[PDB]
Amino acid sequence: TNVSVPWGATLSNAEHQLIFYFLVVAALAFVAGFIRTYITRNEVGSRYRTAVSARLGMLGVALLAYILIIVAFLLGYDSTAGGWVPNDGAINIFSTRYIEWTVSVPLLTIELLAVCATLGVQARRNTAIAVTATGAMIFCGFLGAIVIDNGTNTGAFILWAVISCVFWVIANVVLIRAVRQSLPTLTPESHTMLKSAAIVLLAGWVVYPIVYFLPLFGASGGLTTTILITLTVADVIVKLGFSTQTHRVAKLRTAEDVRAGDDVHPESIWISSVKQSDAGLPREVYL
Amino acid sequence: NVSVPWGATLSNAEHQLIFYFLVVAALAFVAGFIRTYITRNEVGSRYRTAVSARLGMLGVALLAYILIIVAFLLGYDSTAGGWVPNDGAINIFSTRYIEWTVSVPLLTIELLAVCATLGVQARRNTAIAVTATGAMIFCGFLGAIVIDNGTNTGAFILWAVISCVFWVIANVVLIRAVRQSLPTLTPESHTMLKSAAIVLLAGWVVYPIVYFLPLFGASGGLTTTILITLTVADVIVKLGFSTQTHRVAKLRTAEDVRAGDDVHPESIWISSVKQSDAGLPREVYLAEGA
Amino acid sequence: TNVSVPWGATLSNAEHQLIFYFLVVAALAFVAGFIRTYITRNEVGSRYRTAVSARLGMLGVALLAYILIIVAFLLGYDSTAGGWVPNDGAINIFSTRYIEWTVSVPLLTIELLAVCATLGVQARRNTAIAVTATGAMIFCGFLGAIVIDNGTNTGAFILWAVISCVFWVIANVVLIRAVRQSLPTLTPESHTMLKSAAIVLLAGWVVYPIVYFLPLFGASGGLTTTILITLTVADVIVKLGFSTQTHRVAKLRTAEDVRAGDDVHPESIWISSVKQSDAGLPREVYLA
Amino acid sequence: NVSVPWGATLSNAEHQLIFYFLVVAALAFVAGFIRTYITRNEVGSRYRTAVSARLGMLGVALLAYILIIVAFLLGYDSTAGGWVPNDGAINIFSTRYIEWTVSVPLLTIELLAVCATLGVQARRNTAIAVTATGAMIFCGFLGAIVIDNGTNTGAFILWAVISCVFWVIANVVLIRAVRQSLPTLTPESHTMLKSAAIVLLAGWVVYPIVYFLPLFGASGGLTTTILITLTVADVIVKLGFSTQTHRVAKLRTAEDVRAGDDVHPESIWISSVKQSDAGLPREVYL
Amino acid sequence: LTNVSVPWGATLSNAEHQLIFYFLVVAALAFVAGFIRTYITRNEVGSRYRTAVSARLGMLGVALLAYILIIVAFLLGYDSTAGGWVPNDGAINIFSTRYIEWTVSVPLLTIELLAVCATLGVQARRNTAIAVTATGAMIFCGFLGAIVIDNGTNTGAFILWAVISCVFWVIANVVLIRAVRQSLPTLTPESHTMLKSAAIVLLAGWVVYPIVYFLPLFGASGGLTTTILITLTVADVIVKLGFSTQTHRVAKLRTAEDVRAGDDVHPESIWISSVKQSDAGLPREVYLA
Ligand SMILES: *C/C=C(C)/C=C/C=C(C)/C=C/C1=C(C)CCCC1(C)C
Ligand SMILES: *C/C=C(C)/C=C/C=C(C)/C=C/C1=C(C)CCCC1(C)C
Ligand SMILES: *C/C=C(C)/C=C/C=C(C)/C=C/C1=C(C)CCCC1(C)C
Ligand SMILES: *C/C=C(C)/C=C/C=C(C)/C=C/C1=C(C)CCCC1(C)C
Ligand SMILES: *C/C=C(C)/C=C/C=C(C)/C=C/C1=C(C)CCCC1(C)C
Ligand SMILES: CCCCCCCC/C=C/CCCCCCCC(=O)O
Repeated sequence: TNVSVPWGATLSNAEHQLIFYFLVVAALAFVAGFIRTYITRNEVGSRYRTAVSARLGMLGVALLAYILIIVAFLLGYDSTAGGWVPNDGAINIFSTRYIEWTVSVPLLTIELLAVCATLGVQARRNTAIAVTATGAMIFCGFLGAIVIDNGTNTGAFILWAVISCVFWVIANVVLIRAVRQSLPTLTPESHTMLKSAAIVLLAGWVVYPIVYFLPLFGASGGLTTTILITLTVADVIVKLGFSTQTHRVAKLRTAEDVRAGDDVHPESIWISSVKQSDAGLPREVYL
Repeated sequence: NVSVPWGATLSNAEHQLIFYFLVVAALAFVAGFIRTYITRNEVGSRYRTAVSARLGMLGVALLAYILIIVAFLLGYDSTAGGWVPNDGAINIFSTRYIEWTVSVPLLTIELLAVCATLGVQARRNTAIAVTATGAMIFCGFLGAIVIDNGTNTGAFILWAVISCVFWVIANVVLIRAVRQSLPTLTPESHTMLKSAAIVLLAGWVVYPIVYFLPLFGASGGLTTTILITLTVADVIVKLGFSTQTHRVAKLRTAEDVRAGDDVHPESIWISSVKQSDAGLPREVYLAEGA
Repeated sequence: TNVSVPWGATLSNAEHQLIFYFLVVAALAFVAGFIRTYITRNEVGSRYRTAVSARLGMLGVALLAYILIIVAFLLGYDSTAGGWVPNDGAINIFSTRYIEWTVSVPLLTIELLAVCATLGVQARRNTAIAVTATGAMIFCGFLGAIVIDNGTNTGAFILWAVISCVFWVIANVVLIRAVRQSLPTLTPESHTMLKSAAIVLLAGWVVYPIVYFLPLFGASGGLTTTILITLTVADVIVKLGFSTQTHRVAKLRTAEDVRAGDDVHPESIWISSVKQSDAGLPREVYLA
Repeated sequence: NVSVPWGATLSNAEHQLIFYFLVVAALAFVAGFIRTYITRNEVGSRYRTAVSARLGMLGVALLAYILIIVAFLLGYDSTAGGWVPNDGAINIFSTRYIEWTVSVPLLTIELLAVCATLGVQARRNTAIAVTATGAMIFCGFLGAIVIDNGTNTGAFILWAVISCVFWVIANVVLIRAVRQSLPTLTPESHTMLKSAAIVLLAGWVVYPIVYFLPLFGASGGLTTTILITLTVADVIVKLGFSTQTHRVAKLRTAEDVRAGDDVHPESIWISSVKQSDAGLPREVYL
Repeated sequence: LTNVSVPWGATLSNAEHQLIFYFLVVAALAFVAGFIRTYITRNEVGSRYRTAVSARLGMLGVALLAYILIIVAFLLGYDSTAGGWVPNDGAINIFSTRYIEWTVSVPLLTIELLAVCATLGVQARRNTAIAVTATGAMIFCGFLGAIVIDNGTNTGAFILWAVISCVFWVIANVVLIRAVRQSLPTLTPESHTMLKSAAIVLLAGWVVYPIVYFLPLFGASGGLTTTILITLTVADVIVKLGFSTQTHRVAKLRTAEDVRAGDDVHPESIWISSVKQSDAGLPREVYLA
């Protein structure tokens, strides 16, 4: 064995206060995000609405997931005057985060594929692979770090992390391919944003496998604090960073369709205070 | 005697797996509910019953699963690498029946809504399908839970059979109503409705099979299997089926627009392929007003 | 006889499981109903919107009320070797249901009067009487069965049940009159629906006074279970049954107004997959 | 010297009555909130402040009453002697002040919104009415609750008077603003605004009266009366008044449509009598 | 030395405990009323100035929820005794939770002001990024000083990080003031006035917080602790609701102007204090291939 489970380390008051701070700040950030996303939903044509429903879906999940993580944290440690001593439920703080990823991540794939130019079967096939891939990716990490021998077995810990990375690559490929195919068919302005969005998501993803392995280099209140806070900052930045990008895309693509006279939008579309499309109504129709 | 699944002690691995799938399910339903709500106006007023049913069922499922999760947390007491069932452990199974009682009937309504059945033939079908599926569940509940704390092997098997009676009645009514619609629909609609019907009616089989596993003994592993399988079943069927009936309603809505039977204020898309164009109703005067 | 309070009877596990089942199934049924009602709100012209706001209002109340009933139930009984033994809070299970009716019923009256053709003072007067009548009707039953001598006094129990029935009749009259007056001025199709809706509500109402008196024929876990479950089935059927009807009415009346060119509706109106009206916009207007 | 009402032990009959009215109130507000939300677009953009205020106040009232109910359930312990007050029994009365503090000012705004007040005269009135009613409540809170656990008969009466000062200031500001509007309104609008104003300003009297009952002694019966009366008062005033200001906004909206001052995308009705017809704005080119 | 007297160490009278709760809950309810008003009046503003609305609703939602936590922390923070209300371990959380609130609520306040400002392209996106991270850091610093470091007893860190905080504070004030002073020229007289007003309410009020931060240095007392808690609550409510109402009035004026200038169209008439600003208009109907 080399695995020092992070829910074994006792926390100082400073650490316990910092973790809670970032946890709740995260939850509230997601509430603010969810609200913003909901209110700005009709800034996007019916064609790119899957991007919106996915974004709102994932923010809703993240929000609720983080409430559980917060609850688990509050019931996971006991104050002893010698610090905060982990109880049996301390593992749930890490357990709950996997639950989050299991649902939140697949929605992130769907959101990216939605702003991609994939059509018909090529689109539905990609989604199916990306979803099941990312789903499996998380579920594997869960088996290694949590489920199997209370996450103490160094064999399984490393084994399933690798099995996970297999699925990870499958995902990266499917997404990168689907993006690389779209960029040509898009305008210069759209091209740039989709590339940006794809990077923010696929780039950030790297942080997680790195943090997964830190428990191998030992155990400590400081390490455990780092693991918890990093993943929180990671979750917030990726989810809100990426989401904002795919939105800006959907709007650009919507505005383009309006300008190209492919469709009409009942309100004017703006980006950084620069008008993109004008408000228009459909023709009145006789039966 | 019947080996009740809420008698079996769970390992930490098992307790962790059950919770994982339970909460993942609940959150999947949150995501589904939100998606369904946001995409509600992609469907004509004619097929709105399909939407209200889908949102209704996802809302119920969501809340039901919160109860199941709570029951699970209060159903077992930790014992140094093991979780020992308490008196409330039965409620984990009890609560799932409560879910089905409401969630399933809504699934029937949702399918019949996208079907072409018209007038009283339609309203009669719904009435039978609903009461049938309602009774189907309530029966299984009496057998597995209510009667002699679900230990009586007689009642357990008896009411499971009475249940299966109602089950068939439902399958018939639905299959008939679908087989009648498919002819009068287009090729593209025809395919989807058939698909949706299969996902629902096919998946249904899993449940009676899982109901009887308690007869082949009791074990942490079995109990875990029963709980997880039903969760995966619930999620796949409800979200799998729901997505299908939606794609139908949109196709049927787009068709009505193209056929010039109605108008829709936004363009309708499926897999990024345009189906209908946005149109407004003609501006009209009044024969008499203020 | 003599009054055997139903919150005195000990429940078997089978009974305790059945009550909870129906209670929660009810609550969820109301969630589904509330959602459906909300989504289908704009299927009705501004003229008949009072019908919708009332229906959604009552479903919202019912939903929340039943959450309280469920809470009361969970805190009302303690598990023992002898089954589920009533504690002091067991009375609240019955107490809470009265609270529900007090609000949910008056909304049911308003909902029916909304789809009625009553105009001006005749309309506002009817509502005022029906509401206060049904309100008093419930509050009376509450005094008899719960408030007065912890609902053990057989005198008050029967007395106030009668005072209640007085208000009950006043309501039935006001509603029946208001309906019978509308039916003439309505179309054949509307006429039929309003009659149907009125029956479902006014007919079902009978179940409640009947169940009120069962505590006189003794007390048992079986009886208590019957009282609780019957009232739940009653609540669900009446509220959802009736509600669906008044909706079908409002839509028909809305579609008619559109066809008669009296008003316009921005979407096509359907009933059992049969189109009733077509989508229309108002004429664009130039301002002085 | 003052017989605090949270000192009195309650019978079962009393405890059951209080809870009944408390929850019935909360549910009445749920029904009201829902109605208000659904009927929000029956009013022109001009009188929307009336709607946002009404929905705001119903939302507050609803939540406030949930707290009052919770406080009630945690305020008394069942014994051989009935329901005996614990330390938290005061919170039942405490929580109601919290409600008024927010719910009342919104009631002022709602009335001023359907008034014809324009520019500074409007913004000034609101500012005074809000701070006036806010202070009015906060004063009563100091007297009855905060100062010496509301036992000091001096402060109890003192701050009740300071309160009444603010009370009058409010009545004046509102009455003035209404009396100025009634001339510029139609006969039908004139009547409604007067009605609404009475329901609010009239009902207000009940509260100061109930505030002083604790001086004529303490008793389960009195405490029950105080609690139930305030509940009936809250419900009647809030949704009685609210229904009126709504009927006003619709009339004023319909009038603007008929006068060709504005357009409304749906037909407006009152007691089944059509007021305005549905109309769209003219299409605009650029 | 340890001259910092933690406010969560002071025992509270019944009068004080009652006052704190009163203002806490009144605040929460004020935010509920605000959130509702904001949501209902969302479509009084053109798509161009929607970021102003989403930010305001976002911040009111956060404030609302944050205050629920503060209230819960308060109820679990003190135990009633013969000697009044005695602080327990969790009493610090009452102050801890308020920092959490500010961390999110404040940055949204910056975004809301920048949204009604005329900043365009990168100059706009850059300003927001600085203002957000600046205000974020500003709060997080105060948190380290008053709470995290040596349970907020270390007078060194307390004063040190308060200064580091004030650095970020100024950076924010500058970015916002600059962005406002640049907009005022390109705006009308009526808009100019409102934006200036809104900016004052926010930037002016901000001063109260650093002042209250340092009161723990003058000693400790139930009365002081009560003052700290109540003041911050009144501050939060006034700033958030005061400022928010103003930025709204701006967005509407700017929306109405665009309509009158024939730059855009709005489907309903826009009013301010019962004075019409724009008339309802529809976009031209369009036929497609
Ligand atoms: C918003 C939440 C996000 C983006 C979470 C992402 C998580 C991962 C990309 C996790 C990947 C992992 C591996 C590829 C190996 C080790 C185990 C995981 C699950 C951490
Ligand atoms: C989303 C939830 C669904 C589709 C649940 C379905 C449940 C059934 C089809 C249950 C059927 C049963 C029988 C026919 C026999 C044994 C008892 C039941 C209730 C499991
Ligand atoms: C949805 C809930 C409904 C329709 C409840 C109805 C309740 C009644 C009609 C009750 C009537 C009663 C009497 C006329 C006499 C006995 C006491 C009552 C309250 C049960
Ligand atoms: C919906 C709630 C309402 C209208 C509450 C109104 C409360 C008052 C008008 C209270 C006034 C008081 C005085 C003028 C003197 C005594 C103390 C008060 C606060 C009861
Ligand atoms: C609605 C909430 C608001 C506006 C909160 C504002 C808080 C501040 C401006 C805090 C500033 C501080 C300093 C500049 C120094 C001391 C520490 C702080 C965080 C109180
Ligand atoms: C809208 C804010 C809700 C806050 C969450 C509180 C959850 C439930 C608690 C209710 C409070 C109990 C009754 C009042 C006690 C106040 C004690 C005091 O006087 O300080």
